Amino acid sequence: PGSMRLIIRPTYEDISKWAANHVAQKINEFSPTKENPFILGLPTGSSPIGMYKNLIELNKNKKISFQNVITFNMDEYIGIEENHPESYHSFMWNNFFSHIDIKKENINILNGNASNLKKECEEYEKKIKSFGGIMLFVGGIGPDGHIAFNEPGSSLTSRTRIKTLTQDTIIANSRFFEGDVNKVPKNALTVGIGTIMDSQEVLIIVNGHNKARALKHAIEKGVNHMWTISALQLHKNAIIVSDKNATYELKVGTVEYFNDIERKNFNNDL
Amino acid sequence: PGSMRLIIRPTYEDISKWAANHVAQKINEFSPTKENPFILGLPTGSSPIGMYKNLIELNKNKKISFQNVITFNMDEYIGIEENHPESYHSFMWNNFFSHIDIKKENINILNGNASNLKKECEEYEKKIKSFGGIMLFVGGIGPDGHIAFNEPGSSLTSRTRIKTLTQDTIIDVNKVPKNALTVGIGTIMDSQEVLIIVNGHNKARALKHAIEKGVNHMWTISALQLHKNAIIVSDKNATYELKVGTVEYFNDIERKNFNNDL
Amino acid sequence: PGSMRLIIRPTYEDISKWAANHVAQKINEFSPTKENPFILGLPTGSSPIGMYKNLIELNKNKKISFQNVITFNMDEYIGIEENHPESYHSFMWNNFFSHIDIKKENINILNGNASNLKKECEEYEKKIKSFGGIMLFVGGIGPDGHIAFNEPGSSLTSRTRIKTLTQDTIIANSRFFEGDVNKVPKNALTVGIGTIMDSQEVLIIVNGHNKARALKHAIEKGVNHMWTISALQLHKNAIIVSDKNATYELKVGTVEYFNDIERKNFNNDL
Amino acid sequence: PGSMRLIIRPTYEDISKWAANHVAQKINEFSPTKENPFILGLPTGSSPIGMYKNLIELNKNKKISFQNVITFNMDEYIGIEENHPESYHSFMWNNFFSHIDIKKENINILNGNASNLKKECEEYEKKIKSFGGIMLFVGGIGPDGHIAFNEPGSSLTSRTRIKTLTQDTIIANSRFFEGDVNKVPKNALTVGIGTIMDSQEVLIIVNGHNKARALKHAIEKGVNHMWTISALQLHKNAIIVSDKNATYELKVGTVEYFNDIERKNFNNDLK
Amino acid sequence: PGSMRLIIRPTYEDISKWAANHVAQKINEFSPTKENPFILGLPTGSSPIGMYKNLIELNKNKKISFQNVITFNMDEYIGIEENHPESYHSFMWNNFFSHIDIKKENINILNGNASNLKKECEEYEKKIKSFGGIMLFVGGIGPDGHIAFNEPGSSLTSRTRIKTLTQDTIIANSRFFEGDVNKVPKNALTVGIGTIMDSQEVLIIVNGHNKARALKHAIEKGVNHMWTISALQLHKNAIIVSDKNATYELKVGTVEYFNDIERKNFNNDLK
Amino acid sequence: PGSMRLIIRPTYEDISKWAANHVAQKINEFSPTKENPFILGLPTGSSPIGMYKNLIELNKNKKISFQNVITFNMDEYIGIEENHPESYHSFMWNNFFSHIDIKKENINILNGNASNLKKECEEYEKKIKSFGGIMLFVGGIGPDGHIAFNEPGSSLTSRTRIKTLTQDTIIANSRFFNKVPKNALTVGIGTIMDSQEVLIIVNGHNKARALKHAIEKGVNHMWTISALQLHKNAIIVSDKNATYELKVGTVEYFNDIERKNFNNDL
Repeated sequence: PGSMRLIIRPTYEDISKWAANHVAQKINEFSPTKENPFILGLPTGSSPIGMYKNLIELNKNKKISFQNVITFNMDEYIGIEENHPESYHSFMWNNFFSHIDIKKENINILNGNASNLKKECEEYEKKIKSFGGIMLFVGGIGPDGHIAFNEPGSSLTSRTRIKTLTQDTIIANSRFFEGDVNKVPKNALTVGIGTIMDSQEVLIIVNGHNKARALKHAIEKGVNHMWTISALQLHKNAIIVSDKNATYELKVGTVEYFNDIERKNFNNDL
Repeated sequence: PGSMRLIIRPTYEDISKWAANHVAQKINEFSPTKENPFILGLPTGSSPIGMYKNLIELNKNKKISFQNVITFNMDEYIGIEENHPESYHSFMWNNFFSHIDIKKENINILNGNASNLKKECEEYEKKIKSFGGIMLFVGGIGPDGHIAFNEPGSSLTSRTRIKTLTQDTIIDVNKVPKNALTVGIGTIMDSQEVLIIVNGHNKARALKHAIEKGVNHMWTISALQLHKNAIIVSDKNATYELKVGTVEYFNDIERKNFNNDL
Repeated sequence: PGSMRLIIRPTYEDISKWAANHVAQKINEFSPTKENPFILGLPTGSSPIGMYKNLIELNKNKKISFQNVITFNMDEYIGIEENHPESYHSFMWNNFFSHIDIKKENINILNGNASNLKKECEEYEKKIKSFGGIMLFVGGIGPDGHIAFNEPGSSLTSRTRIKTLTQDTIIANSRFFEGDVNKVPKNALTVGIGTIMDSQEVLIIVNGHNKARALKHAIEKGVNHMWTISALQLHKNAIIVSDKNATYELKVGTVEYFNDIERKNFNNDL
Repeated sequence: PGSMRLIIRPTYEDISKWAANHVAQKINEFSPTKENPFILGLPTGSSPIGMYKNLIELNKNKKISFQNVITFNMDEYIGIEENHPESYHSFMWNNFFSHIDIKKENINILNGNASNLKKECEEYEKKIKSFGGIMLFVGGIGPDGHIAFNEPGSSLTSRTRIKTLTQDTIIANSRFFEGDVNKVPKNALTVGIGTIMDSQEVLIIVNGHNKARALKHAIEKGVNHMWTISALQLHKNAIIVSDKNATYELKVGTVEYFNDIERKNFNNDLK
Repeated sequence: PGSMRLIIRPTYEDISKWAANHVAQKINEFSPTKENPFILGLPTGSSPIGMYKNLIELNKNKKISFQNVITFNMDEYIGIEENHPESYHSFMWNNFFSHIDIKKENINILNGNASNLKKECEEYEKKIKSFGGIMLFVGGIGPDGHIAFNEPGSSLTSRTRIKTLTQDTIIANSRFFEGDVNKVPKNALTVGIGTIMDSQEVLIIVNGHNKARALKHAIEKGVNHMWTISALQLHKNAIIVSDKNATYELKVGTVEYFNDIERKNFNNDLK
Repeated sequence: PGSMRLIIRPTYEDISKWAANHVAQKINEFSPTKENPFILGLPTGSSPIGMYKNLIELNKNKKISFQNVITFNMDEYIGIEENHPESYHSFMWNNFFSHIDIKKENINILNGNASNLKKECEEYEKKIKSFGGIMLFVGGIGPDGHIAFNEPGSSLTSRTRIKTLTQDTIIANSRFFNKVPKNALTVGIGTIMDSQEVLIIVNGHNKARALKHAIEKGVNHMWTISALQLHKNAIIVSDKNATYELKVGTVEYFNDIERKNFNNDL
């Protein structure tokens, strides 16, 4: 249309469908091959689950193939067995990779057990750039505007790196490790805001009242390292899909403005 | 001076004369030849009308020549007849290019009738570079802080592209063209120097976001905080939402700049 | 830890010590030689005085050597005699360089008496790059958020350049030219914001109630050319060290957030 | 429902009708007599014209009578001829009082031609109190949050007083004096913010994008003398009716919150 | 010390103890009699439970007596049976009144099953006034700054009245009614903001991160009807007791400022 | 004009002169006699010194007489000798009362050595009312918006009362001196706002942020001066430096009110 895009739909399910379709459409138009595959960045968390389910379905109905899609994931804990049910390796396999025609060797996830964690990070960044860069990175946001383990105060140009988890993250993630703060791994490897920003296109899925304040900071306020999602304002091709509830802190006029862009870009004759 | 400059003058006429003189000063100082021409970016709309009248008047009175000035315009509607009175081509010729010693071939305006619109955008960006960049781009802003078709939410580093008009810009209504070609915020930012003319009470809130508030994609003009050499010239009405201290601060810079012994 | 760090200590003496120890720590671990020297950016003003005093003592107790350290300063006045007691050449020699085992040909300060000032600036930028860039730039901020002569409205990507001084700077600096505003040199040469941002690591020292507002704009408010320190939000490796008094306009939760990062860092097992 | 209400509708026509019906309802439920009349405060300006037209039709169609309604207007200019079309006296007669079954002696308007203007104001306040206060005051707001001639900087507790008009108000109101800025009277008599707040109930009509910023400062921002409308936060029984356009600066959540109050209020199983 | 006070302690347990002690100290110093009773206003919700526990202990230990204490509670649901486990009548008996030496006839709770609900509210305000006003009113606040059922948009000078509950109140209280929003009574009677602020003294208990935004809007931001607690800024004798977690949105300087007020208050050579 | 006024003049000396003439103007227009005296409330601190010097000059030039002016001051320290050079009594005497034809018995200052301090505050309130109220109260503000001892967090409707000083006031007033009096008696914001009219003098860059909160921001107990938004008849007089945090449009708005108030034909 000519600007950052905000797509507002009523429910979590509707945004999940819009997103899955959008990912399918980008890959299908690209038409990957063994020689020129599609490079896809993916999130974990509750946010992308509906999208994952919809993509599995489209794949079953042969509306999309992952044979020539190469994936990079955002992050993984340091010092967790790949087979631990709460590892992000397991999250991805059980929620997505097991159910689609993806090639095991096309899957890239940070190795939180590497001997040299600093090199593992540098190598991930090299691998991404060896493929020409991520074509589409899909992500989600936290209530404080974080993406991945890029927590408030993360540099707006940060790269893949070691991350010690702050108290808020250990608390929030503690529910996956039997309510026990002592059982959440202390550290993680994570792509940076800069890494994500290097993508040719960025899609963010946001839902619920608890992300409303953050969506306000992403959209309407100035670029600010306390709300690292605000970095997206600098990206050339970014899209945020939000449910109605995550818009409660936006101004009426902002919603109308982005609603009209979608209507006008529908009837544009191009 | 080594910082942004905000030039405040009592009226629309004062800022028109000031901006005309600045363009005229920049071009004379550089002394353009057929071999080394001056590369100038230009706006449309009502804001620069005054400037254009003054520039015409200085061209009659032999204070400047446009013989070796290459110009680039920001935009054009897609599908409109080039010679349609409402086209950007027509705006430029009728209000400026018809009254000055400019050469037809040194004029660059986007062709919204190109067979491939994307390539037209690509070539336009390639053309600017083939001259080694705009030297001075002059612009205006909307009350929502937009610069031409780079509207709120435009990427604070976008390039020349097809832009679909928002219903607000559309308002007959079904006669207006649905799409435009436009340079990007990044295209403008590439310029060696950027001058923005702002006038009137309705631009005051935009000016405040441009100057005092943080870099924000809802106010396109705020991308200028990141440019190395930006000047804003504003009349008094457009300053009504600035702090007294901001005004005194930028006024002092002007006096100290005037008296720096350089 | 993988974010901006804010180190808060009770007094100006504590941060002075903290900063000296940090500088010493980075030089000692790099272990510079004649072929591989450490590149150090430095500030003037009263901010770093305590740090300089501590670095001097550490040098006397042989806990650090400046023999293979190359320094670049932020600024100098245009048209002041090098040996004038108020020049920044004199500031640096008298408060610091006179007192450490630094080699004189390793010291770089902008020459405000150079025939072609625009070229002096270009050359200073070229000299920094000839060494491969500044490895640690230490800076201080003004009550209005300025660093060095990058005053409000300095471009957030500014380079080394001629700068005309504003009244507030002339008035403030007039104390050192016997309270006469007219004895203050009118222009200076200064490194830009981008120049400081090019450094691998930036450390900012902040003290006192009259910097509280500026620290707030630096840490909590969006990137903004009126508060040029806010540009550090975009830096990959920035640390701010502050006394308690300069934190008064931050939120309680902000201080606790950055205090927790520090404690986690210490307890991450890395 | 025991809170402020904000009633949002698509257009100026919708809110005008809604406001007319609300007024009709309060009057009909009160059921006034000569001994016990209904006391109604009214504004001028363009905001209430729709409401006035609707109130005339309701009157013609026997759904409301004004026989026992006593009115007090907000303001009148000083030194304008009572019978000149540009006066608030004439505005009220031409747009409203001429077309309804009101009794002439029950109409109250500030006398901008009184010998002692200060005493005129004091008498106005006493006359309001003499009837037991205003039961419903209808007002509008300006783009800067002003009500009547209570311009930004007016005391949040102001009473009826002499008011010297600012250039901004003269420019705006010149639309009512053939665009001639020098035809606008320099001074006005006006009820105060306090006077308005003494009303049992207040109804405010707001429309258009150019009032959006004012509505935000009325609803979402703190009590502030630069936005005199914000004073209603202190009123016991305030209603604002707004078209959609005037809501553009409110948070989505604010609209959703007041919409839900209307929904809950109607479905609350009470009388 | 002549200003609002903000007492910051580490935990909920500390503030509960501080609040209980402060109530006992006020009642003991007044030293009430049958002829001259202490008039005490009280909240429900989880906030005051700590305080209630402490007061019961103090009472058993004869460190405070409720024999000549008249109480008024904030609110009660409409159309709930007094015996219902989740009524406020029961909350108060079960968590407080059953365990102390209070006289049953000295206990005043709004009657949500009254035939004329308006008269009930009116009679509640009259009764408060018949005793010369509330001497100390204790309250808490919600995450949106509400107090009692004085939800956002409630008038800053509101009195006792029927309140239709909004979506977020219904959702938050659904946890006490089988997690089913359709079981939560739709309406309540509630004292107003004006009713609370009529008290000689107001003591507010705040705890937890989820109250941090509201406390900031209470302490630092302008008087604003969307954060009804901010009205305390106009009260002459207001105290807030907060745990450390509820202070996360306040400025470092605000916390230091009120902490210093407490040290200087303690060390002032007056009592 | 029927709104608050903001009078802006270039310098401290200009606003002191403006404030002095405004006080002489209100007094002279009232034309006080012993039977109907003029009731005046007054400030201390550095702010009004200029105004006090100008009113002394006006008094010697026979342009005003204080014979039938009853004054009330805002505060006084608890447990200081009135004769102490740093007491509020001594400040007023030495900076104003000694130099003008005021009657000694027409002068009111809180007695910080009263045996019952609370009764002293109540009695001060009663005395103000006994005269039928203050007709004009002159005040100043601090950088944090405080009005004398009515400091951040004071009730926007506070009355005369005992006030315990903060560390900042004990520190800032240790130059004028641990031997600082820890408490003071002070009139309240509510007390000041009972006046028929209030004039506030604001000077210097360090009060610019306070002036912004007074005028453009909502009523807020952290900025005591904002309470004036509720007063029926408030005037602020300010030099240019203290307007630095106001919007251009606010300055031009109030300047136009000052122009229209001159040219109104009333």
